[PDB]
This record gives sequence, structure tokens and C-alpha cells, in this order.
Amino acid sequence: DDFQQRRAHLANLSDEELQTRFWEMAEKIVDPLLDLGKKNTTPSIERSVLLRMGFSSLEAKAIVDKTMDRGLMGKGAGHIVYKIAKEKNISVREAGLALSEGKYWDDAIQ
Amino acid sequence: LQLRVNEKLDVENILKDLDKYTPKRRGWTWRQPAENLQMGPFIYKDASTPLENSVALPSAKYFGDIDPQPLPVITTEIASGRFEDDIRRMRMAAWHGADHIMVIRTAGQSHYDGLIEGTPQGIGGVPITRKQVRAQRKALDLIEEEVGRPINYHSYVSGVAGPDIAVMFAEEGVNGAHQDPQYNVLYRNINMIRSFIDACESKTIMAWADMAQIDGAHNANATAREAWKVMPELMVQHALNSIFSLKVGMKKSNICLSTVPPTAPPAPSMYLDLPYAVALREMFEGYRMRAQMNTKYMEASTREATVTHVLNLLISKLTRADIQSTITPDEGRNVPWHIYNIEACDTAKQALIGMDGLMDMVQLKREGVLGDTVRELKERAVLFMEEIIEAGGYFNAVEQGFFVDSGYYPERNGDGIARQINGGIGAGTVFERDEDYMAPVTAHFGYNNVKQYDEALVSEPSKLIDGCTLEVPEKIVYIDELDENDNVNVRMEETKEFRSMIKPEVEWQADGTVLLTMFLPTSKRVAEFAAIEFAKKMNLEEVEVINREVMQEAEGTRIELKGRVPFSIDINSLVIPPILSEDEIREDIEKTPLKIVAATVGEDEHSVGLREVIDIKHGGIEKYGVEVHYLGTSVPVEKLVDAAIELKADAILASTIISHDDIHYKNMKRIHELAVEKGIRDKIMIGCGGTQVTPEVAVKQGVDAGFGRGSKGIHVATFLVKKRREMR
Ligand code: B12
Ligand SMILES: Cc1ncc(COP(=O)(O)O)c(/C=N/CCC[C@H](N)C(=O)O)c1O
Ligand SMILES: C[C@H]1O[C@@H](n2cnc3c(N)ncnc32)[C@@H](O)[C@@H]1O
Repeated sequence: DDFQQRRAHLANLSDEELQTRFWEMAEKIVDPLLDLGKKNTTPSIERSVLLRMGFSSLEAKAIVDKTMDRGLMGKGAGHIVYKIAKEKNISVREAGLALSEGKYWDDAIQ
Repeated sequence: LQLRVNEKLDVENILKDLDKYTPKRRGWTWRQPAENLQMGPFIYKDASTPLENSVALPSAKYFGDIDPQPLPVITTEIASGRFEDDIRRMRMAAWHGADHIMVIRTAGQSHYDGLIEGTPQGIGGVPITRKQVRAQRKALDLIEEEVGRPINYHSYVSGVAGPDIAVMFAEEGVNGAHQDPQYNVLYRNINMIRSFIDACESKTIMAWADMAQIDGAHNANATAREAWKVMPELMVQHALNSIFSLKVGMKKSNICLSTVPPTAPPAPSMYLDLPYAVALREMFEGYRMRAQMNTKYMEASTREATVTHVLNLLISKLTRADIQSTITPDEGRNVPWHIYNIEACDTAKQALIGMDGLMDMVQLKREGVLGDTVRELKERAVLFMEEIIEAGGYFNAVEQGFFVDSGYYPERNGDGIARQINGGIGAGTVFERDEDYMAPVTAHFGYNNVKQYDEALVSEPSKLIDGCTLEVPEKIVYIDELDENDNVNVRMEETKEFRSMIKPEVEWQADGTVLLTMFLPTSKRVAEFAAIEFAKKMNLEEVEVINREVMQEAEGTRIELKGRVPFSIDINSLVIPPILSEDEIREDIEKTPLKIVAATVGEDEHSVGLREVIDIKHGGIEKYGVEVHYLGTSVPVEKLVDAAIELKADAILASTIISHDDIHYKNMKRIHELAVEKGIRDKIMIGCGGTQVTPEVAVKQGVDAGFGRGSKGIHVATFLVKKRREMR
């Protein structure tokens, strides 16, 4: 206190002002954090997509590891597996197993 | 299908067919309210629906074994490294009131950059896999069918692979979980950027599964030099995680604050902690309160721990708790034992029911010191928010050591934990979503360009692949084992032997551990080593002292020890002999009224003992409504015999204290002899007793029943209605 001269500007706020100010700022703080989650991704977000598409944890590490090596993370690991499945006219499953073993990364870079 | 009250859980059979196992249901469940619920003689104002099967508190025997349940979900932490032993503990606690079973993860699971599989052994927790989760939920589906109330199953989503676990948890029907971006950054030094980008997806998957979410703030208690100074930080952390989770789509009513009262006696803990609790609950109206118990200010005394948990419960009762979690009383002493989880649940249930409707009689003086402090705390936390903003945001504030600082905010001691934005586990694994980024599944948080493949599918991005595992559960890949020696299967062949003998355990089958409590008339150190010796001299193995309290430096020392027992015992080679109640006795002497004549026979002046079994003071025949016509001491052979007649009595009762020349066993004779020699000895009973008297050398004197050193009124009255339900 310090504290005394710190709190001075809150001195006259009512509990409601004080509480809504508490939350107003909390929200100001987290907004740049939530906005990072909209605009970006990670190995685990991408693996978590692959789990939902029907691949094992083992197969998901395999695909994303390789996806990072091809600088393709920004397109989406699942999007990769899906586009290839379409193009080479196979199944989401086939294309994945395929990709997790090194096949088709060539074709995907275009 | 399966599960009968008297047949153990077939743990063997539960592990079968796990590949074909589906969760019986999804999401979190609260408890049912029971307005004015009647149980036995009592009305309850704060109770929930009772259980179909359970184990009532010990002193429930004095009220028809009623087992009333409070309104808050009661938690219990079960996770010993071998989940398959744990299952058995879950069924125990479940019956004792727990409906929220929380499985702590094996040490360091946060750092696992992916799911793991199968059933490796854990340390300080259970390794969290799809198999092991399927097992426990499958088992619980049974235990909740049995007890008759749904149990919420709970583990952790924390670490660098939250999205992963969150997918599997949502799939396998886990009901609740921790997830706090801040937890990963402050305590596991996971990189702050990637921690938060990840939590968006984690929390969205948990929003889908309707899971309860508990936050991490209770970790700030653990890490604080003094806990009674950390409150402004707690508030900030509870707030940043909540407003973050809300905006991700999580329901305001699924967002729980992990809130432990910061202190314990000898600190004036109610005084210190009550305003924070009130403040937090006012400031966080709308969110759920997940009250946890003290673990910081705790030691080896389980009595001390229990006393502080009740004051912990008092804080919850004086404010509110949606979830009331528990801590085992032996927590500061050893990894939790079976018996102490049941102490935890018993304690919680008993204190809450003991406080039933307390708030119709007690209320907070909200204006006074209480109200002022509530204010001040709100203000300190608002300041804390402001400095975070002035310093450029959350990341900046973490870079600057705002957190984990031993100061009382706005005090800053400069000893908090600084994480680097570009540093930490998972540093540099953050990728920017490209304009054509896409993700073909349910419950994805961030930018998702579906409209490139099909405008109409934007609200069901999962259709692109005719459903993801959240829609189509057969698309899930099950994995049984990866190690081949480190699995549940091995571990359980390891002791098929005991599953027809038996030995003690504390956590794992036949672990042989048991607890020894003793007092020794010497200094604490000496006696500590003295105890270990008696312990080995008692054939105990792996002996170690687990608690030591001074009674007084010179006079003695309390010592508690654990040790292993190096041998079993056959249930089969045990010899075991195959209850006339309080109410059964009082009621006989009503349908058929009863009367007695009692005296101290011989030249015996000792009146104490005879009086001991008559005076109601110590539950003597008087209590049961027997008519007693006492004659005094020195009463002669016949005056007692004559009396039963002269008074029309259904029994004579006499005592002998003095014993020289066997004068005691003797007198019982001339009493039986002068009971037949007159002619009363077949429509009357005759009982006697004394210091020196055995009920055996008494039947061998003609008198009907004997009573020796230590006979209470219960023993007499029980006999007096029995030898009368034979003749009469
Ligand atoms: C204090 C005491 C006295 C008191 C008696 C108190 C009183 N006014 O009632 C007075 C009265 C102070 C006393 C006198 C003497 N007594 Co004295 N008395 C004791 C002493 C220490 C107390 C025992 C007692 O109160 N019992 C407590 C109750 C709870 O136990 P209890 O009497 O055995 O009864 C229990 C059971 O017997 C049972 N029970 C008993 N009777 C009955 C009857 C029925 C129907 C049922 C169902 C159950 C039942 O239930 C009771 C509770 O569980 C005992 C020693 C002892 N521990 O035995 C002697 C003792 C019995 N008396 C003893 C002696 C020697 C004497 C004296 C001769 C000593 C002297 N002055 O020289 C004198 C004279 C005796 C006399 N005048 O009759 C000796 C006995 C010698 C012997 N075995 O023959 C004793 C054993 C002490 C001793 N070792 O010296 N003493
Ligand atoms: C939010 C969070 N994430 C992960 C972990 C630990 O998990 P790992 O080792 O980092 O994988 C913890 C543990 N601390 C709490 C223990 C029990 C407590 N008393 C309870 O209430 O929960 C945690 O709190
Ligand atoms: C040491 C550990 O690594 C795992 N693990 C992952 N893949 C394999 C594998 N192909 N063979 C054996 N163990 C494996 C575990 O599940 C385990 O117990």
C-alpha cells in the first residue's frame, strides 16, 4: 500500500461498476488469445482432427510428422488426407494409411 | 447385466471385449433434489435423492441405518498406478456416497505429445489410455446401476496434447475433466502460445461432449510461499480461464472453479478464508463452484486433516458448492489407501448432513469486516487485471513474472515464474492457418474453409466424410496393448493365486500392507527406532514410520508405522461360530410385565456390584422396565428366598463379593436348596454373580445362570426374558 494509492481510482465505483470492470478487462485480455486459436494450428490440433477422421494415434503422429516436413501444416492435415482421397479416387482411410507411409506427398505439394 | 451385492466385481470379466464397449451415456450429471425428504424420524431441507444400495455412517445404527445424501456432487480421487485394483476401490467409495470419481494421471502425462495405449503400470497416477478408460467406465456403468445413482467419471485434459485426450475422452463418455491453458504454462512450462491455441480446440471438444470443466487455480495454492496472500492471483486465474471457456462456446453452467480455502489452523482460517469465498462467489455468479479441500497445511495426523476438512466443508456450507471434492485424511502420510477414501466420503457426507438447513438459522453479517474485505479483494483483483493490460497483455505479464510471485498483490517480491513466449515445451510448433485450410470434423474451433468444397456443409463440416468418430463411433481405432510385459494382463496372472487365500492390502491385491499405531514412554527419536523394532519383532516387513506426534517430550510419543505382512491365511482353515436387541427386551417386559427380587447375600456389605447391574445409571435391568425390590446388604439365605414368595416374584438375583472359603459359590447352593426345599424352584429363575464368579461354576450349584466380572444390565435382562420364554 502502494495498495492505497493504487486503489484510489476504484474508490468510488459501486460493486456493479467494479464487477463489470473486472470482467470487461478479463475479456480484453483473452481476446488476442482466442484470436490466435482461430488463425493458427498445432501438431495436436491436427492429430485430433485425424483421430476424428478415423485414424489411430500411431497413424496420426505419422501423418502430421510428415505434414510438418512438407511445410504443409497451414493447409490442414485432415484437408490433405481428404483431397488426396478424392483425387486418387480412394477412401479417406486408404489415403491416410497411404500418406502415413510416405505415399502421395509428392502429389499433395500440388 | 451382472453385479449382485454379495459377489465381488469380476475384474477378470470386465476387461473382456473392451473393443466392443460403448459408454452407456454422455455428459455430466448433477444430483436430484429431495424437497422435505423424510428419512426415519427426520425431515431434511438440503438433501438429494437417496441411494438404492449404500453404506450408512456407523452411528446410523441408532436411526434405522438411514443414509441421507447432501445436494452437492461428492468427489473422490482414485488412481494408484494399477487402475484394475482401483476399480474395486471405486465400488467401495460409490457405496459410501461418492458419485464423482477422479482419476489422476501417471506422473508427467502432460508431456506425452499424443495419446498412449494399453495398460502400462503407472506411478503416482494411472496412465490414461482408451483401453483403461473403457475399462473404468464400463465398470462404473455397473456400479452406478447397482448403487442407483449415476457416477461422473473424471480425468485430466492438460498437457501438450489436450486436443488428443479431449477427442478420446469425448468418444469414451468421460463426464468431467480439468483443462486450463494457464496450468500448462505456469506449472509444466509448456509454451504459452501453443498452450492457448490448443485449449480452444480442447474446450470445444469438451463443450460438445457436455463435460464438466474444472480449472487449475488450486495449483496456485500449492505453489505459494504463503497461501493467505495468493487470492488476488486466484481470482485472475479463475477469471481468465472462465471468460476464455465461455467465449469458446462452453456452457456457463459447465464451467467450474477449483476453489480451496487458502488456510488452516493454527491460522485463523475461517476469518481469513470466509471473505475470499464470499467474494469469489459474488464476483463469479453464474459459474459453478468446485470446492476442494486443504492439502497445503497438512501432515501425518489423519485426525488433524479431518478437523480441517470439516472447517473446509463449513466454508462450503456458509457459501455454496456445486461440487464438493474431497481429500483423504492420510494424504500427507502415504499414497491414499482404500480405507481413507472411505474416510473422505464418510466425513463429507456426515458433516454436510450434520449441517442440513443450517442456513435457515445462520447467515453472514455481510456488512462489517466481512463486507469490507470482500470489497478489498475484488479491488486487488481488478488492479491485477489492469496491470496485465498496461504491460501489453497476458503473454507479456507471464514473461514478467506476474504469476507465482510470493507477494500479496499489488506487492511484488520478484520471485514468480517467468516463461518465455518463444520458449517452453512445444516452442515453435505453431502453424498459421492458410486461406484454404480445412478440417473435416465435428467440433473444430478455428478457421475452417468448408465453403470451398461445399457452401451448404459449413454447419456440418463432418459430412464431407459422412461423419467423424463423434458421429460415427465405428470409425474409431481401438488398440489393445503395445508393451507386452507391461500390461494389465501380465499383472493379473501375477496373482491368480488370490482370486482362495487372503491377506491385507492398502491399494493393490495382496500388497500385504497394514497400519500399526502405538505409544512409547520416551523421546520422539528414540521411540521412533524403538517402534520399528517391535514392528519387525511382530514379523513385519518393509517397516517404516509414517507419523510421529509428541505427547510430551519426556513422557511419551505417538508413533504410527506401515509394514508388509509376509504370509497369508486360509479362509477355509478359519474356525468361525455361526443378538437380542435393546428393543426386543424392553418390549417383552410390556406384553408380559416382569418383577425381580435382588439382594447381596451372606454377611456381604458390598452393595456396589449388584447395584451396578440394577441402577439405570449403567444400563441396569432398571432401564428395561424390570420391577426391582432391593433388600440391601447382609441379607440372609432365606429373607431373600422368603421374599420372592412374599412379593410374588418371577426371579431371585443375588451377589457375592467376599470369597474366603468359597463363601460365594457356596451361598448360591443353600439358595437353590432352600428354593426347592420350599417349592419355588421350577416356576422361578435364580441368578447370582460377583467379583469371583464364573457362569459355569454357577450352573454347577443349581442356580440357573451365572454372571462374572464385567456383567452389564444388558446381560441380565437378556437372560431374564430368555429363561422365561422357555418355561413360559
Ligand atoms: C472398596 C471395597 C470395599 C468397601 C465396599 C464398598 C461398598 N460399600 O459396597 C468397604 C465396604 C469399603 C469394604 C469392606 C471390606 N471388604 Co472390600 N471391597 C472393596 C473393593 C476394593 C471394591 C470392589 C467393587 O466395588 N466392585 C466394583 C464392581 C463394579 O465390581 P463387582 O463388585 O465385582 O461386581 C461386578 C460383577 O461382580 C457383576 N455382579 C456382581 N454382583 C452381581 C449380582 C448379579 C445378580 C449380577 C447379574 C451381576 C453381578 O457385575 C458387577 C459389574 O460388572 C473390592 C476389591 C475388588 N476389586 O474386588 C473389595 C473386596 C471384595 N472386599 C474385600 C475385603 C477383604 C474387605 C474387608 C474384609 C477388609 C477389611 N476391612 O479388613 C472389609 C469388610 C467386608 C464387609 N464389611 O463386608 C476383599 C475380598 C476378600 C475376599 N475375597 O474374601 C476385596 C476383594 C478387596 C481385597 N482384595 O482385599 N471393601
Ligand atoms: C489442472 C491440472 N492439470 C494437470 C495436473 C497433473 O497432471 P500432469 O502430471 O501434469 O499430467 C494437475 C495436478 N494437480 C492437482 C492434483 C489433485 C487435486 N487436489 C485436484 O483437485 O485435481 C492439475 O491440477
Ligand atoms: C515404453 C512404452 O512405449 C509404448 N509403445 C509405443 N509403440 C510401441 C511399440 N511399437 N512396441 C512396444 N511399445 C510401444 C508404450 O505403450 C509403452 O509401455
